[PDB]
Amino acid sequence: MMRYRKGARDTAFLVLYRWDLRGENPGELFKEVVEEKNIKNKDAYEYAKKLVDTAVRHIEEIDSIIEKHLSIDRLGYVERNALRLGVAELIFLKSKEPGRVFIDIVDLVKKYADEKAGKFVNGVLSAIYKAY
Amino acid sequence: EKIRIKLRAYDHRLLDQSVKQIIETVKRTGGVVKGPIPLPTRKSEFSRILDIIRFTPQTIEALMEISLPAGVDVEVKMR
RNA sequence: CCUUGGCA
RNA sequence: GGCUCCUUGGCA
Repeated sequence: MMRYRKGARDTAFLVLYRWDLRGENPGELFKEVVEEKNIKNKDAYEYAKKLVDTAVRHIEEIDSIIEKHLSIDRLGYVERNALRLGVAELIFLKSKEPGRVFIDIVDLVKKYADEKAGKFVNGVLSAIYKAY
Repeated sequence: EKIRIKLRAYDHRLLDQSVKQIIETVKRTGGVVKGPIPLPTRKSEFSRILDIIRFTPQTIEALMEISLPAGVDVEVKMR
């Protein structure tokens, strides 16, 4: 409760990131990341899958939302897909642990980019949720 | 025959834009890609890894032609 | 040998 | 514990 979700968020971000860069079928890209990370745990696999399937299904509205607090293609690849993942979980999945996703999402950005990127994402993601 | 490429930079947005160009160039020449995998930022340095799992002679030509920003440093290994 | 992370 | 796994850098 609910620690497996941290790794799942990492998985999902990796998929969205490479979907953005490759523009290929998300389902197949998800399979690539799962294999590369060697994910075995059932709940880690299934929550990651739900995260991505959610982000993909609602991609247009998700982007529209983000753009209201900025054009989205101006953002970096790490920033934009972290924001996508966040909006997916907080709003379209109605996370009952919003504090956790903020922490995990912002850490993701700090890990693969830098502090500045992390602060930009946190600040934009906050305005979004606030409105919600 | 495959190719493994690692890119590094001190600017992460420039880095991911570089990775995108390589991917497009590779696909434009009938190549097939795996990744990219982002690595943890270490000492202010961002890095990414990309695998070319299928390539044509055209793919090699284009990769040789491409001029990446000097800030992006490249490491290439066939295998 | 120490260390960033993944698998968790 | 990962001698039955990968990854990053520092040293050496």
